[PDB]
Amino acid sequence: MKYMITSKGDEKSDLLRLNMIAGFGEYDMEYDDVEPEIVISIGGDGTFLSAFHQYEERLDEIAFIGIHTGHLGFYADWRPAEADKLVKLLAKYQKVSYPLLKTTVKYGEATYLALNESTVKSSGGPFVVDVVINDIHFERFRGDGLCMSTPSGTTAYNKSLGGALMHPSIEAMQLTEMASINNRVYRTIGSPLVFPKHHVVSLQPVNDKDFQISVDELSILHRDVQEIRYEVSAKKIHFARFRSFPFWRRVHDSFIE
Amino acid sequence: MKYMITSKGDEKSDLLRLNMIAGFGEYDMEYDDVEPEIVISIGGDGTFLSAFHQYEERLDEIAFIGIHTGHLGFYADWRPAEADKLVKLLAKYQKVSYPLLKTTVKYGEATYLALNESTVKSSGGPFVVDVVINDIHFERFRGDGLCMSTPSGTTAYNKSLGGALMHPSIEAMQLTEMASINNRVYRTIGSPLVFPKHHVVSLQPVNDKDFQISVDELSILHRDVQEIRYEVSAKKIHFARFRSFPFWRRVHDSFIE
Amino acid sequence: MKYMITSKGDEKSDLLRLNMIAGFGEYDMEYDDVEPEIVISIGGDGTFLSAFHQYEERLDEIAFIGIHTGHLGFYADWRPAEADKLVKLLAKYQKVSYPLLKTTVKYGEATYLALNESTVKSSGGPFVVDVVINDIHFERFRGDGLCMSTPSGTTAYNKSLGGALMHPSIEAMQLTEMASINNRVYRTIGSPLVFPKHHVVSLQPVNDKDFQISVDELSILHRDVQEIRYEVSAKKIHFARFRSFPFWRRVHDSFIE
Amino acid sequence: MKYMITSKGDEKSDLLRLNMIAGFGEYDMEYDDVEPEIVISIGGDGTFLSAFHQYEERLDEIAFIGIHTGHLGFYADWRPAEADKLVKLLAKYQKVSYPLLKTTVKYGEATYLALNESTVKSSGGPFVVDVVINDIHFERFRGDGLCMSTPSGTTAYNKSLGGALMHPSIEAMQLTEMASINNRVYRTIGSPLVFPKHHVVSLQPVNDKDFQISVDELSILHRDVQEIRYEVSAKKIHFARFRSFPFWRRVHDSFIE
Ligand SMILES: NC[C@H]1O[C@@H](n2cnc3c(N)ncnc32)[C@H](O)[C@@H]1O
Ligand SMILES: NC[C@H]1O[C@@H](n2cnc3c(N)ncnc32)[C@H](O)[C@@H]1O
Ligand SMILES: NC[C@H]1O[C@@H](n2cnc3c(N)ncnc32)[C@H](O)[C@@H]1O
Ligand SMILES: NC[C@H]1O[C@@H](n2cnc3c(N)ncnc32)[C@H](O)[C@@H]1O
Repeated sequence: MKYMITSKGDEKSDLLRLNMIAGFGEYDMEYDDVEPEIVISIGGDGTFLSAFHQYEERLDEIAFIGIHTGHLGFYADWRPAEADKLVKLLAKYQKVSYPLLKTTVKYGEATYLALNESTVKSSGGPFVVDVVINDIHFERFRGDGLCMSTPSGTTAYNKSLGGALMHPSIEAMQLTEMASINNRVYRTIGSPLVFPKHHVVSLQPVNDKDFQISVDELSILHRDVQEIRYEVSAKKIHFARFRSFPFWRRVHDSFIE
Repeated sequence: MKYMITSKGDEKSDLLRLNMIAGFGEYDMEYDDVEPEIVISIGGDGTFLSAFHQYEERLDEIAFIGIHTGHLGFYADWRPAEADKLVKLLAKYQKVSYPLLKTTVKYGEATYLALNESTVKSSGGPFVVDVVINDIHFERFRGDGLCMSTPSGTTAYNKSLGGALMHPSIEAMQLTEMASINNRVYRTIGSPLVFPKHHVVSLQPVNDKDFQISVDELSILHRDVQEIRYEVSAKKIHFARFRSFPFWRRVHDSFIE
Repeated sequence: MKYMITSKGDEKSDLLRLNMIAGFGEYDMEYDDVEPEIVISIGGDGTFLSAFHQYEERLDEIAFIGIHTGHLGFYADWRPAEADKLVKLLAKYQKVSYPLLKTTVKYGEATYLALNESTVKSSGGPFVVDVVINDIHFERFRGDGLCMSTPSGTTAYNKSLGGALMHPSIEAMQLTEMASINNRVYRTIGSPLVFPKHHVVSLQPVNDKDFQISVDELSILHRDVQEIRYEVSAKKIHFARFRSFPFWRRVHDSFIE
Repeated sequence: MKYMITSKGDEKSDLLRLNMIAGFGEYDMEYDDVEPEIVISIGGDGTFLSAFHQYEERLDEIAFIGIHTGHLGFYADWRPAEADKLVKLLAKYQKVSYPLLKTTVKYGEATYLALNESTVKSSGGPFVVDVVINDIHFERFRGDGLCMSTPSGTTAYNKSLGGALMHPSIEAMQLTEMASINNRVYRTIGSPLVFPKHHVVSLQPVNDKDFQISVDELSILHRDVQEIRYEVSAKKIHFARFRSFPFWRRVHDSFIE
């Protein structure tokens, strides 16, 4: 098949990349970074995220696989010394799909896909937005911001905000808070919220209408924002898996020992 | 159909019960607390939980409905003044099903069903158990205890422990911690964990083998425990719904205003 | 004595201000916003903070007092209807002093005073700084930022970050975290830290050297930062108190009912 | 001086004890476990706590020192290999004092001292008590229980409950919550509270009057309880220190690396 390889750009990763290409040359694998079926990322989860966003247009045609030159990542879960074993099995593997988050921003409209999360903060503060779930006004949020995470993203930013870790087989999204003000006056739920497919969470401005919005590593200031809509994407990311590496096992290795 | 009515036992609830029965007498509704198809609970969520456990043997034949004489509950979501409207619609409604938690306790075996959660604490402390997910040892927990919650239960005990609130349409279970010790020596994940169907969480003793185990309001001391197994039950609870009362709307009314 | 009055600037507060001045005219109270002994703030805690910073140069010569035209504040603790009673007692009161936080920023030096807190975030992220206590390297922080709060400030930003509320009679400062990354790799204490007088907390850059630093409402981007030093200030703020309004009672009224 | 030595009771500690005694025999140090001036604990913090409670009657006459045969403790901060160096310096050192917590229990009265904390839970639940600070009703607590920690105790149970770590030079006490219920109905402060000297926190029963009360390792069920009073003790514990081992350095070694 057609394949491409992105690299963290450090000496370690660039040289490992040139080796897999050479090993791939010993097969009928046409390198093609235009319309690849196999996308290999060498570096960290940050490198993988970039690889994902480079090709978010052809997710249903691509099977991703990540190699970590540094510490064990959640997407880059295969060790550098397994490279030669990878180049073989990719030539002759089953696919694993994770849910994605669809974010829509309306002005006075733009959509994005996130593998980890999409967050919202204010350009200077204070940050005030009304939270609306399925058209029902749920709360008015006062604080630093909000984070909407995918299943696979719960181990990332979501985790640092006190959110729960959920298995990627669960088609859902999770909203956590950032330093929410809670008075006898102002009131937020406090707890993280987990939404199923087809549930629409909408954030609506109260005073200011400029927000610092991010999707994964991308962080854009958006002006004249009228609404921000979160919902579990219809599109899914496909991973090529050559071995059994259980999510909970990945969680254990990352956080426990 | 056959129906039965349990009451919190206070003057308010007992008299509301006698009225619905009388109103039910004006129809072809045979009162039968042996094999009822309709189980009505009048009181609070505590009354409802009892009603559920009285008939956990015939869940697939019963449609539950709760009336709250006190404050708005999550299971007892219908106001007392709607009683007469209830007795009518029940005579001629669609069913809503929530996931349940199956708990298994092995000795040197007993199973239970929970509508809210099952917890584990130690009889005198210290509490130490090994946590095993799908046969893989995940962590060794040191602290006060652990809580495994259903979707509908996340608004209860789970919530006070920092757990996330998840929609009851999601077939899953959530594990939270109780005052976990975290040293450079001892290590727990800290974050709540959300498991999908068919995932098995097993708790295994390290030193002591006696534990205070609860399922909902039931709290039993269990001796010579070898293992405690948690997994999303195959059985589901069925609610009779005569109106639209969205879960998130119930959450808003309960915690926000 | 000499006195001055600042106002939130809304119709309510401006008119209450003109009334107290007039009532003050019936006494020997020279209005002087250059070298006042009595500084009265009418509005909210935000108005009070501004009043404090307008005169942070003569704290030992000023006795502050706040009136809240909106909701009960912690510094603006006196109701609008008590204005006439205030103008009287100020003419003929005991002083209450709260500890302040001294922040020092060195380049390749500037000091500030805070009544609530001083925070540090990164200009674009990621935020990485080494935390050094009394010259001993304590940890390397990875996350969104850090907050150092005064005793009276613990009810503010500090509170939303999970920090503890401490009585203002305690000469100390408290450091809380903002979404700290905690891996098997990266490690922070997680818990808030409370330092006594004469303890010096120093934040030192690791990669980037530009930080968004705030003291109370003031938020300045600082470039080429070498060090940020936190320590309990030698200066204290003085309040004029005409009645008994216990801190814990203020906390109760603000957060409980 | 007179001295005594308690041991964890394991082979390691018992043999280290017999060695220090022998080394002490080479000096004019009369072993006396009745009225010792020097109390040495060999084991862990648990052993030290026991040593403290064995002699809580003569705290102002005793200087404690702890040796850890296992992992680094906060009270047992001296390594086993430093034993011979200890026996020398104790013969010819300065004292360090930490604040203690005084707990009073009234019936229809008994006092205790705690080095770490005193907690309150219910015998079967539910746990409901009114919290009263300096005679002012602050809140009505609904949940699992409450914990009142000393400065040195904040690194213990207090820490697992989300409490802040405070320096032992600060004469104060800190109250944290255990799984508190927070509805639109029931309301607790949520945040930990830090009280200075002379502040009295009183817990008063609402329905049940039986509570599981602990002070450090001691856990007693108390019946017919009318009130539980917490306040910073007038008594302090005295440590013999032969080197400089900063509290924050102890915290770093224990939790960071
Ligand atoms: N490389 C981009 C990734 O960095 C993660 N991130 C950003 N801020 C974070 C934070 N404060 N804690 C944990 N993860 C964080 C966040 O998950 C984002 O997708
Ligand atoms: N009536 C029994 C119900 O009481 C709930 N519960 C017990 N302890 C709790 C607690 N500490 N916080 C919130 N909910 C709690 C818990 O959800 C259980 O199912
Ligand atoms: N008027 C300025 C004051 O606003 C407070 N503040 C800022 N962000 C906050 C936040 N996210 N939560 C609670 N308080 C906050 C913070 O205490 C600052 O001193
Ligand atoms: N040896 C007795 C000591 O054990 C500590 N402790 C009890 N439960 C704990 C817990 N759940 N987490 C951390 N520390 C705990 C608590 O500090 C007590 O003083």
